[PDB]
Amino acid sequence: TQQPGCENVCYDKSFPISHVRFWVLQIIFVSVPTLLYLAHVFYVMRKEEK
Amino acid sequence: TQQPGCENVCYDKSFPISHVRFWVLQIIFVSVPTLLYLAHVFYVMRKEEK
Repeated sequence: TQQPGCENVCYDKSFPISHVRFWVLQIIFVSVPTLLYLAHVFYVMRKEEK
Repeated sequence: TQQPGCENVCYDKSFPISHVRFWVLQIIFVSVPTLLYLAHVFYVMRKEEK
């Protein structure tokens, strides 16, 4: 097309969110509960020590 | 502007009819009655001859 700004809106509509950033968000969300549990177990060990 | 076709419509709106063509139409319209009268007088002379 020759329409100014058509490429921007068409890319935006085609890709509401990039796949790579979506996957980064997914892996972060998957990892968060594991880190929470690990730190909770660390605090449990701190309780055990005292 | 960068909009395709904007120049065409803007020129069309700015100049509904060119001044030169408008003046040509005006002079033709002014001349027509004179030519009609001249040819009518020519026919009147043809009547006079016969």
